[PDB]
Amino acid sequence: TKQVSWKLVTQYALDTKCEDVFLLMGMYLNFQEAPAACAACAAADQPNHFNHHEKHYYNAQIFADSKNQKSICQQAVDTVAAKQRVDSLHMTREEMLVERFNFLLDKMDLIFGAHGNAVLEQYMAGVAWIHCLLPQMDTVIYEFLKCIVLNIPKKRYWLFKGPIDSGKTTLAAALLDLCGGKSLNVNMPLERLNFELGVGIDQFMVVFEDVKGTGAESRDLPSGHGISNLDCLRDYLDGSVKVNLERRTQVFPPGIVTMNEYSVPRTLQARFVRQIDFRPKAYLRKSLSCSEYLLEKRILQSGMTLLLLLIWFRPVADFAAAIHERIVQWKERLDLEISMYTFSTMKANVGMGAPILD
Amino acid sequence: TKQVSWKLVTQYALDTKCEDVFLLMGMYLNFQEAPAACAACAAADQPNHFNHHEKHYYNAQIFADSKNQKSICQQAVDTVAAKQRVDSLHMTREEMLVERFNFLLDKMDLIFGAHGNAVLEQYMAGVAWIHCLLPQMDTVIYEFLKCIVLNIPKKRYWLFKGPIDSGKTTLAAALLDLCGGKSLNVNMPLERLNFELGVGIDQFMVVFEDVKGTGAESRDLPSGHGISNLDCLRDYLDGSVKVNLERRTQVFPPGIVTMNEYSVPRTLQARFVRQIDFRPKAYLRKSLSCSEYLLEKRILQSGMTLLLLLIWFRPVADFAAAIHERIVQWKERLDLEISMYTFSTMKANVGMGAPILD
Amino acid sequence: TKQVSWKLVTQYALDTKCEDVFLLMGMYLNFQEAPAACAACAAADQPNHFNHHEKHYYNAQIFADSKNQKSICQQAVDTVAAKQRVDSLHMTREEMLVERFNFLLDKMDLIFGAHGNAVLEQYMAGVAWIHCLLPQMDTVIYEFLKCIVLNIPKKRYWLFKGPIDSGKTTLAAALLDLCGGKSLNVNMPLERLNFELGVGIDQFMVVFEDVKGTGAESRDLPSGHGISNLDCLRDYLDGSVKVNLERRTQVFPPGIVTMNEYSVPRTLQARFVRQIDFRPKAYLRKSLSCSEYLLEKRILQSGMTLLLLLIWFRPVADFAAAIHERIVQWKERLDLEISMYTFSTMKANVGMGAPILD
Amino acid sequence: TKQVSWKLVTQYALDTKCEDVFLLMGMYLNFQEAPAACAACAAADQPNHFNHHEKHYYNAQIFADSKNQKSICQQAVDTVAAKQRVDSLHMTREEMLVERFNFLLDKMDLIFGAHGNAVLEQYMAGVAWIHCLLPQMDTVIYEFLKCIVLNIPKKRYWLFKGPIDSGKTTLAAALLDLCGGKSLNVNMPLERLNFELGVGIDQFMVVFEDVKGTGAESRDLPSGHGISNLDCLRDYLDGSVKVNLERRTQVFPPGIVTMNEYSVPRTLQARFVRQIDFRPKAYLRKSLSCSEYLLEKRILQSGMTLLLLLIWFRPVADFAAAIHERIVQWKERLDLEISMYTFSTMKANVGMGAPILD
Amino acid sequence: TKQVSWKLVTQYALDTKCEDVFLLMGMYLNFQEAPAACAACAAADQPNHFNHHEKHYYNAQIFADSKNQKSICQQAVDTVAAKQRVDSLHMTREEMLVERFNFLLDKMDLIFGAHGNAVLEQYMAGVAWIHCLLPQMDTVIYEFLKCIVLNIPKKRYWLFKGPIDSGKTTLAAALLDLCGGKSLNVNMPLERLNFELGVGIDQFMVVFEDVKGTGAESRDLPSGHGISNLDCLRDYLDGSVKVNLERRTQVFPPGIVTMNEYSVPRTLQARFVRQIDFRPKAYLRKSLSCSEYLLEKRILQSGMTLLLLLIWFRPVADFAAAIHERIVQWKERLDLEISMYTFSTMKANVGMGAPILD
Ligand SMILES: c1ccc(Oc2ncccc2-c2nc3ccncc3s2)cc1
Ligand SMILES: c1ccc(Oc2ncccc2-c2nc3ccncc3s2)cc1
Ligand SMILES: c1ccc(Oc2ncccc2-c2nc3ccncc3s2)cc1
Ligand SMILES: c1ccc(Oc2ncccc2-c2nc3ccncc3s2)cc1
Ligand SMILES: c1ccc(Oc2ncccc2-c2nc3ccncc3s2)cc1
Ligand SMILES: [Zn+2]
Ligand SMILES: [Zn+2]
Ligand SMILES: [Zn+2]
Ligand SMILES: [Zn+2]
Ligand SMILES: [Zn+2]
Repeated sequence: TKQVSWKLVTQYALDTKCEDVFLLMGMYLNFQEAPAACAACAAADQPNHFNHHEKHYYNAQIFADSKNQKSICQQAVDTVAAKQRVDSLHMTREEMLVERFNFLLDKMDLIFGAHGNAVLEQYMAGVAWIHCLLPQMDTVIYEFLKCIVLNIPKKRYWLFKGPIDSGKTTLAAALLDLCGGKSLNVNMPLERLNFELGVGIDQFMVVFEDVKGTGAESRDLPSGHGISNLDCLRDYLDGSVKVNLERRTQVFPPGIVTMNEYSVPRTLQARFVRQIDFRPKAYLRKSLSCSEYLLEKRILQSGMTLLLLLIWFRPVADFAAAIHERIVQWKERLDLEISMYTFSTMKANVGMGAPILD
Repeated sequence: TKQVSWKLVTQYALDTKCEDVFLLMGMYLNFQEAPAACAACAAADQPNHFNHHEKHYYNAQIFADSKNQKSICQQAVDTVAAKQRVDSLHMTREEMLVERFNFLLDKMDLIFGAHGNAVLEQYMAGVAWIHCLLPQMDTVIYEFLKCIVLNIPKKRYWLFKGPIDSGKTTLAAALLDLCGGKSLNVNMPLERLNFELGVGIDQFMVVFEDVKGTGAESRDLPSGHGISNLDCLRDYLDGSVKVNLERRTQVFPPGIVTMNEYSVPRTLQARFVRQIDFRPKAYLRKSLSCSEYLLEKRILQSGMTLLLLLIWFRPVADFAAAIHERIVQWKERLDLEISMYTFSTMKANVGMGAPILD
Repeated sequence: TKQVSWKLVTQYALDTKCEDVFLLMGMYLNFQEAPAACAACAAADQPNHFNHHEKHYYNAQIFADSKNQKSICQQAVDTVAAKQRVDSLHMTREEMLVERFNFLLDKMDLIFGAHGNAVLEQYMAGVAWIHCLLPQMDTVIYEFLKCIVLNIPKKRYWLFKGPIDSGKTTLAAALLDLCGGKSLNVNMPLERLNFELGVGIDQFMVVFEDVKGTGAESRDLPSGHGISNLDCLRDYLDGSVKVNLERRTQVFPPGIVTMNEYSVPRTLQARFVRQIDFRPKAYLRKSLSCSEYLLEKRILQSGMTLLLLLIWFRPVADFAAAIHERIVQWKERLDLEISMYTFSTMKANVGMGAPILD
Repeated sequence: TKQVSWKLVTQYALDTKCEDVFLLMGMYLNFQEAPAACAACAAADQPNHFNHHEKHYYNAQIFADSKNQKSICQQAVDTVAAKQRVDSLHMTREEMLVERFNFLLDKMDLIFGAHGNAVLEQYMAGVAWIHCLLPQMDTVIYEFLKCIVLNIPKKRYWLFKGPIDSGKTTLAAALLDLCGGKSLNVNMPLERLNFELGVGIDQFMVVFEDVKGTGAESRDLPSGHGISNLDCLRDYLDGSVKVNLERRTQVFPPGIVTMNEYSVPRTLQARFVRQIDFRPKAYLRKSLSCSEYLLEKRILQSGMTLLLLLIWFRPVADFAAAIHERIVQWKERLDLEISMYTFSTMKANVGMGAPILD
Repeated sequence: TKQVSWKLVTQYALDTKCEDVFLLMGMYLNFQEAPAACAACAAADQPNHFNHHEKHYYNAQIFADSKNQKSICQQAVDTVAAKQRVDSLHMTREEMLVERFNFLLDKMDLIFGAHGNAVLEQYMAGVAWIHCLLPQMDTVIYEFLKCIVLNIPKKRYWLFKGPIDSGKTTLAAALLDLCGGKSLNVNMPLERLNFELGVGIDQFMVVFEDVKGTGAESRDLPSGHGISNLDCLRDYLDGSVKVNLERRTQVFPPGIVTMNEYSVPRTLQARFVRQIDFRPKAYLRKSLSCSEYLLEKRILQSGMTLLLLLIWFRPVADFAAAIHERIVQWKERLDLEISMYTFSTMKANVGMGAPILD
């Protein structure tokens, strides 16, 4: 009998950055049918499927007859975690952000392409709104990325502080996506916290989302163990030394802490290089109600939007040389659909609390 | 010696959407006896058995001699979870509702068919009662389905609020079945909650059934951690971002929250696009007591009844093209047994608190 | 077919002191490509890769085709833990410190070498600052190392006591790195403590980092179970007998306890042979702000810096004979870049709170 | 291909009483190199290595190529636990103490031999100090050993009661080592206690080290669940019946309970056949400060010292016939280095709080 | 190569009623040496070894070379648990007591035989003391055995109530041994209790040893959850129905409950068919102090002593026909060493608080 090439199954896992055994099992199996008569190949909308179907068709036919499908898939997913551990130690943080930028760019190529469905002018309308949320937003995003790549101790955490629906969550969400980090919850007690800080292992950045304080109940704010728990994690936030995470020994990743208006202890405040104070501007919310497509299509919280922001505002030099061809081609695509004159118009419509696109 | 085709066992699992190793083991084994002399084949009431017996008879004879039955079955059930992960990412939410609609329709074909036992006029009597429970109920159900398919953030949760035996539970039950979601319990403390929110992984929708509040004990209402727990799950309900579920990383599924008359916090209230206030109407309960067959046959809480409601009221265009032939044939079946004139009569009998069928 | 030499995979694990299955899996796999056309070989910056690529190229080609990659890697990592248990019993504590010194020295050879990026004069600037933090710092570090090697009961624990940003943490961090120990947390309750003291198994030294007391809340100090927990661990700290650790039976390793200004019980105070009282000197902090490169490059907390301190100040006799050639060559490298005259100048700039390097 | 003799790996485990899989893996592996060119063989200081290297050289060469090293080692360690269970039932308690005495004697042969480093006159200086700690100390140690071998119910527990640094801990430590028992902690709550009493399975004796009471906080004594927990363990201490230990069903082993000056309940006091009241004598501590080598070399708490005490004081008849040749030869070794006249001088120096050796 | 007969290893496990994998591993291994030159065979004191050595010598030689020793032993121990489950359902309770009686009798044959060490007149001295503890003690023991065999609901529990050192514990211990039951602890909270009641699965009888009450602290009695926990276990004690034990579904075994003088609730008191009130008689304790050999040799708490009591007092008819030959021969052995005249003398010495044997 024939024998499955585990190495080739493993190749696909690597090529698609598959961290899911089950997803790899069903994804590989869909490759057993003939590509010449394949509808998902004809549709050309799942690159993880149409770019790989011809390469894995015979191997997937063998795989379909295996008694050992999960075991083959476990080794593959394990090779992915292995490749990840290698890079977390071998790769420079700039090399890691380029790798992330390519991910968003591949996704962008697809959804804004021939077989995609997303509308670029809608995302550009989003870029405008985002650029209206803070003064020098292009520099605000750029300084954050630099902050994360450099990852300098006591100078790698940004605190987002504002009330509900003031942009803080959305910016944190969008920045987390742009970097490709993970979101943490520190409102649980010290006991369960150690396994939750483990979600930080081999991560480029992290966002401690919606950190809650105490005694602020008199202000319609929930009491939580967040600020106290974070106050303890001095070694984590500072990143002067390597911490001992459980779920590895490494410098805890840099990122963002988001919270409502709670009192920050003197000690926890000293842990932030930067504090942005988000406040609700009536014009921003009115415009969004008038531009419903943004919320409906989850555009604002997207890293693609923030990559698009940066592609629009920054020269090719402001990006890594390994991705100059990509940026350059995306700059021409933007030029086609939008001009600096019409981009300022978009922002003007935001100030007027009016629909961003006319 | 002969060797079992795991692929063919796996095929059956897929074909019947089997998520149970034990059920697949006993189901496959029943196929070892000769179909020509099979009583369950002659009875033709278990489609999962009579549609598959001829295809798996020789393989099941081999399977019956295997030392590795659970392992063969585990791979099959695993292929099912795999196929599920693939779709949760690849399939459109409309494609997922059609897949569900076909499930209810296959069940309907059977129980209302030659070998079935359920009485269609009894289910139609149920459709009437359901249509009497709310103004524009056809549009109420239709708007919910659209809500779920579109799955728009801050605009994907419906709150059902009413006292005991006022229709809220039954509608939620029936809608949950129609969509094929799961039911959750948030009255437990924050600690056990995380594994319970895991019941949400790869689900089309969810119903947080019987959410309890506090201090309402003075009103014969039980105290519970429900409303507070839900108040914390802002990121879950809104679905603006991907949450981290444990039992996957995904947008938490949309659905319904059901509760008795408890005070809803300003923050938890802002999470609902729609709030339906169920109140006990004497005529509805009297009619049901007069129509005992509905409760006895679990007709009201059935998605089949709500599919039947929609087949009765909506034109073929209001359904997906992939299921037009099915709807069309079911429309002719309804025409045979019921007329618009007699359907209004059914509703008239409900208003009179009288037996729905005469 | 060909068969992987597990012994050779195991060899690499030993040679690189790999305690990580995943890291060994991805590290071995990177050896499958041809060394002659290998970019990581041409770059010559990952010694764990370029020193081993030619030796493991054919074996890694076989490994790449294995179905048993994790199992092969588990045996290797297990041989490492085995080799560690052997030494913890067979090796003299001086032999263990030399082994550690070689580790820092190999790292130093690389980062200060042809393919390295670190700047030696920056680390030397760090040596200066460190030597300004305490009187007779060379003798302070030297006495600690002797303390650890000798590991004499009731005379093997040093207590670092000072406020935030006074050098205590940094010295403890740097000394921990120089020895190659682990850091512990005793602020958790007695229950979870036993598994945390397990982090001490087969360790040369340990640092109980940031031990918290009680009632000192009136002084902006957090309440913690640290001092009480440590007060109980008399048998641990003294090291007169073998304790029973869980995660082995051994003398608990010696080291440091660091704490803010909290009251030390009479009994816990008797457990320390030495107590250094760190106090914030304005000139030290001003100079560091003026020398940002130190903090940015994590130089102060490095054992490499403290090895460099000792290489600068101590004659070849003050080190073990097994590493005389290394010390001697590093002494010539330092002579080239720095003189005693310019080293005193560096210290003079520290006293002036001025940039250490001119 | 060649095949490893598991039986021979198992033999080595038995021969060295190896209860550690990892230690056996690294210990066996060190035997793969040629004994003729082996430095650890030439050094002749690790009997577990030099006595076995020639016997396991070829088998270790095979072992080095095995894919199944941990499994081979697990069976070996399991044979050790098996051999232990056999003896705990088959061996007489005198046979078990001889087996222990041989262990200390083999260790003594080595460290006081050609390749050893320990100084016998230093240990003899220790014997003196120990003999000064209690009247008729030779008879005190002898009566304890008899107590343990006979293991008579309600007459097998000795309570050591004294303040910090009064000899109680050291005697308990030394006696525990002489017998080869284990140390227990009963200051934890009843819940975790059952698994901790499991440390007692197949043990010759146990020491409940540093048992704490309550309300004695007014006397600078820590509150603990020790005395109460022990008060419950009537069936354990008495040893009239077989208890049900969890980690076996057996009589709980006899031994010592050590505590500071806390009130002993009437019921817990009735459980002790003997109570020795240790009190700090200024001369004993002064002499020890003057003889630093004792503390530094962990001589006092050693069973070797107490075996040496007994070899010095007791005639060959006072020991088991199976070890008469060993005792006799050790008696000649002592005669060479020490006389009764100079031993009394050592004790005289203790009374004077002066260095024991002149 | 040769292959081990697992069936024969399994045979030995059955033959010796081995419930311990490790004990079976070391016990089987001791059979590898030649019986003709075997010292344990020549000694003839371990029947589990000398009766089986010749039968398992060749198989044990094969076993010694196995890689699969624990697995072979696990199947054997499993066959024992299997044989036990079979009997718990198939065997009559009289058949189970005979099986137990044979166990004590085999042990008696050995220790009172040619190679034994126990002195029969010492055990007979014990029989006397035991017969002095209660009026009609032969009938008291006999009625208990009948009680246990019949196992009639609400009429199968005996409550032993008395203070410390009044005979209650010793009688319960001795009766538990005679029946071959297990001892339980109900002083723990309801949570851990369910796994502890699991110790009752496939048991002939159980003793809830030292059950503690509350509020009796004013009487130097410890507070405990015993009496309350037992009060809940109505279905357990009564044995009218089958309970659901966890560690099986069966009637919970009958036995004894022992407690100090605590108040028994009306409901818990109704659960006892019999209550014996043990009180300290000065003559009984004085005699025991005068007969130290009894306590030292654990004679009183032995089932062998109570079997010996019954062999002395009861005619052959009072025992099961399957063991008449054994009883008859033991009756002749007793006749040889003791007469009714000298047995009454023994009892007379007990009343006088004098040494039982003259
Ligand atoms: C409904 C509910 C909420 C809405 O607002 C938003 N929803 C989703 C994401 C962001 C926003 C807003 N961001 C800002 C930032 C600054 N000033 C005001 C706002 S509002 C809009 C409609
Ligand atoms: C016994 C117990 C309960 C009953 O009522 C029901 N039982 C089962 C399901 C639903 C209902 C009702 N729904 C409504 C909705 C609106 N007004 C009144 C009702 S009563 C009927 C009989
Ligand atoms: C910002 C934040 C903190 C800073 O100080 C430091 N940071 C990192 C590591 C060490 C220090 C200091 N060590 C000492 C020792 C003695 N006197 C004063 C100091 S300050 C400097 C800038
Ligand atoms: C430092 C710290 C403690 C010291 O004492 C000791 N250390 C280690 C072990 C034992 C002792 C002592 N044993 C006794 C017994 C009776 N009277 C006095 C003592 S002191 C000595 C120096
Ligand atoms: C020491 C400690 C205790 C002792 O008594 C005992 N020891 C062990 C087992 C039983 C007893 C006793 N049983 C009874 C029964 C009735 N009256 C008095 C007693 S005394 C004897 C010595
Ligand atoms: Zn395709
Ligand atoms: Zn059939
Ligand atoms: Zn290379
Ligand atoms: Zn050697
Ligand atoms: Zn024998």
